[PDB]
Amino acid sequence: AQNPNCNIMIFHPTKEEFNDFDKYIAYMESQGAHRAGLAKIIPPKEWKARETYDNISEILIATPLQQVASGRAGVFTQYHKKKKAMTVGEYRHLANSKKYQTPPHQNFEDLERKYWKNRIYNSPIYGADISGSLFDENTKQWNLGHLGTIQDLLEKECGVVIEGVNTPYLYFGMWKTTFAWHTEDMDLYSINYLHLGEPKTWYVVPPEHGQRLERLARELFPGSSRGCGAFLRHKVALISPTVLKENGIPFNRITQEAGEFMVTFPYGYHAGFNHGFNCAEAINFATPRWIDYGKMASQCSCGEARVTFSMDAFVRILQPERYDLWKRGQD
Ligand SMILES: O=C(O)CNC(=O)C(=O)O
Ligand SMILES: [Mg+2]
Ligand code: NI
Ligand SMILES: [Zn+2]
Repeated sequence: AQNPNCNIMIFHPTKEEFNDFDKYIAYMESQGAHRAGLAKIIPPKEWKARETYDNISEILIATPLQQVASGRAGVFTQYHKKKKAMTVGEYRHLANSKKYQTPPHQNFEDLERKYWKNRIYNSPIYGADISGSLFDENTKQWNLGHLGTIQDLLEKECGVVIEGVNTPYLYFGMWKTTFAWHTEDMDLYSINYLHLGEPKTWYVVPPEHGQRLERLARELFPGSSRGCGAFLRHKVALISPTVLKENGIPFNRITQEAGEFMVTFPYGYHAGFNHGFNCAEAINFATPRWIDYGKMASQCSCGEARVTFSMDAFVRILQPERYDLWKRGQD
């Protein structure tokens, strides 16, 4: 069995190997990458996402989210307070302001310490889930807006024909902006490219141990657990590495830098935070190996998780028994 300790693997594809996306995902899996839940892909030196970023301040963040925490430093939830629209230029200036900027620090480890110590005492503002792409249309390799769609994968594998589309999203982060512990919708893969700016630290639980994390989460958030049998779908709960280690939950950590891709694998729980102003792009995708995870994915039916249009068909086809209840939670 490859990668039995479920370590995060880092890949350095050549330009030739970067041509065929699906093939390279399958390659990484042949080496056991998926067992970690997360992999890093460093593009060949000859590749570029786009020529420059010199013109990104005009993008609009229609609904910036202030991430307000409740709990204790290592175990907290966050809610998103909607703020008034702002441009990327406005947001970048805010990120760099004394109130929100990254503190002095020695190295990534010191900064991680400061994050876990102090996150809860601040409410950073996140520009998340903005439909769009910053890849140049002429970038042919690993262009997140030119991937094969999840609908087409399900059609190819299963023969059914469904509505729905699959487009990328932009994320504009600042110091302490936080992504809570989650898997993807329908336990899909995700791919994330850090276009520019400061790093993003990731934590991940191996898919084969995801239920260990869920059990701890039920213990740590007992009211939330009573409200919903899949409340990590709400994407609001944080648990620190110290707490995970105290409770024997297997995990790994890695820091993604600008110019790097990360892939999350089906049912790989992940969480993390941004080091300072940055911009990432991400999208869900599927492979044949996903289909079995899609069929088994938990679902939130309490109404909190509310998701895209395109998830309807996935539930309807892969989880017909669950469809009626889940759709009530959508409606
Ligand atoms: O970048 C972020 O804030 C969150 N991204 C993801 O959870 C992902 O790419 O799957
Ligand atoms: Mg612009
Ligand atoms: Ni994710
Ligand atoms: Zn729920």
